[PDB]
Amino acid sequence: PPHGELQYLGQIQHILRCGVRKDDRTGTGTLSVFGMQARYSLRDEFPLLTTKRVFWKGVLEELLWFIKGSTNAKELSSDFLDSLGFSTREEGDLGPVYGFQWRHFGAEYRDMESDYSGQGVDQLQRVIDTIKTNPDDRRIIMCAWNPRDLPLKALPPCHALCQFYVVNSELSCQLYQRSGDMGLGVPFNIASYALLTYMIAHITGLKPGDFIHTLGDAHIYLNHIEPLKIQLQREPRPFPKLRILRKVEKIDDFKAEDFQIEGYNPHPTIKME
Amino acid sequence: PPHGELQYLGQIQHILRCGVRKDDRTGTGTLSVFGMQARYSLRDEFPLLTTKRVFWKGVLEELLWFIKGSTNAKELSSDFLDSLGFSTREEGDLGPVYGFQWRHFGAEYRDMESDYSGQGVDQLQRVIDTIKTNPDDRRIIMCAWNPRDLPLKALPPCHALCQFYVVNSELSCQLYQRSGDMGLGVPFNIASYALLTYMIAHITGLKPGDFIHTLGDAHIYLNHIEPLKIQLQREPRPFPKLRILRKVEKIDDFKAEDFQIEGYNPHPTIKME
Repeated sequence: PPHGELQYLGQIQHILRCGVRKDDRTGTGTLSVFGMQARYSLRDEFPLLTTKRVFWKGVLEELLWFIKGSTNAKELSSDFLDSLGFSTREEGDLGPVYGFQWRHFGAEYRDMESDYSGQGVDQLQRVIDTIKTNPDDRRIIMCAWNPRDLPLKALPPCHALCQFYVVNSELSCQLYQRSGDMGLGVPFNIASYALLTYMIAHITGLKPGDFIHTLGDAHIYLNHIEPLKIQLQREPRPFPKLRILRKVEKIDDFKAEDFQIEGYNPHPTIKME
Repeated sequence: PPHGELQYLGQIQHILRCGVRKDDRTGTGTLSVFGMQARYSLRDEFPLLTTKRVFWKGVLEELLWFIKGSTNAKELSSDFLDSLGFSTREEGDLGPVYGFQWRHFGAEYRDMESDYSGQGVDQLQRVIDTIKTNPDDRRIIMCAWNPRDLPLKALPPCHALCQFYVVNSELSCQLYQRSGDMGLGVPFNIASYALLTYMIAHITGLKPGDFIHTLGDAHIYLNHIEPLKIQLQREPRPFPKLRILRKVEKIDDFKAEDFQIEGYNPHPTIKME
């Protein structure tokens, strides 16, 4: 069949030709198209894009930090409007944001060192438990918020929702994001949610199926246009494979050493602002 | 261009050929495909499907009842697991469900006659106010839940989310539904959300743009297969137009008499179980 990366490349070309000028939050310019979708097979391959080298180590590390439900920024290695707090900012305490919503949804916060077991909804364990109790369920949904929106009394809408789906012993995932930065964020997020799907499939005894990526405001930042035009002239190479190196029981038991990318052979890194 | 209804027809054909057998909640069989998307222009036309006659009066009446935030079933004209309550069931009091979430999101309920002004989040007025204060916003999102899931302490996931989008004086809408009954529900919901978009555009001084319809579990009930095969042999006729008959100021001021479908020329009704 056609290489899955051709979808990404085709969407890039479509925004370049048919996108309309639209400003983002900071009043920076984009070309924008509303509503897009692409399907990447996860069967016997892994959609780490090859037309530029994607920062796989960052993908994997950040996903593990999310799964941990961590609110300590230092734990990551070592859009600055997310502001609040004096000495708390200093410590690297980010407040009740990111994976704190995946694992402790709606739990009253204390500090990043506080022990939140059993506080709030564990959206991720909920999804895994449902896959096990009722694989046919059409409600296998987890949501994630932008920290910026998180007054949260406000009933703020999600930034992204992942719906999982099970048929014939295969697990599929659809990510809906309200906006997608096509040049920087989108290649990263394809790897990240395809990884999440691989991890969930592993622990629930299923095979990965498809990753479907859906966007609302799919945009290209104006200064990404020239690099993206160049990237478009490159020919995708066969996707690599992802290997899980031992049998893992619980989602919290994965560590970066359990994962191996094989046959990854990308074009060179492109630096985008 | 190709008639927009060809997308619907093409999705129907794809589920017939490539859908996999999957059971729904009641253990009734479907053919199912996970992840689909279609774009219907709302510019100078209205996507009331023509390959069977769609119940336009029902579409319009139900949408108005939702916009009213009504929990009185009698107010509609005159999946029975949504159960709870003795004399409350009798009165036609449905509890805090449907448009009660659009207009009074998270408000503690009393009874269907109770006066809830200013209680809970008004998701619909929120969306309209944002279109007016910041048309560029990527957070113009309203959500809707299946009444069945609404313990609601449970932080249950939405059944559907609508994201709105504004560029060049045009309002677009993307509906993401976690599951879509392609034979019965989907033609109805295309009309319903395209109508909602028309109404919102009218009051915010914008022109309708696109309606994008995205699904998670897109399915065909087994007993809809023969009628759908027949419907597929029919040639779409040009979409009709929708006319708003007077200038309307507030979303709550629309009534069924303000709307007129023109040039609607469908194939005959198909009865589907």
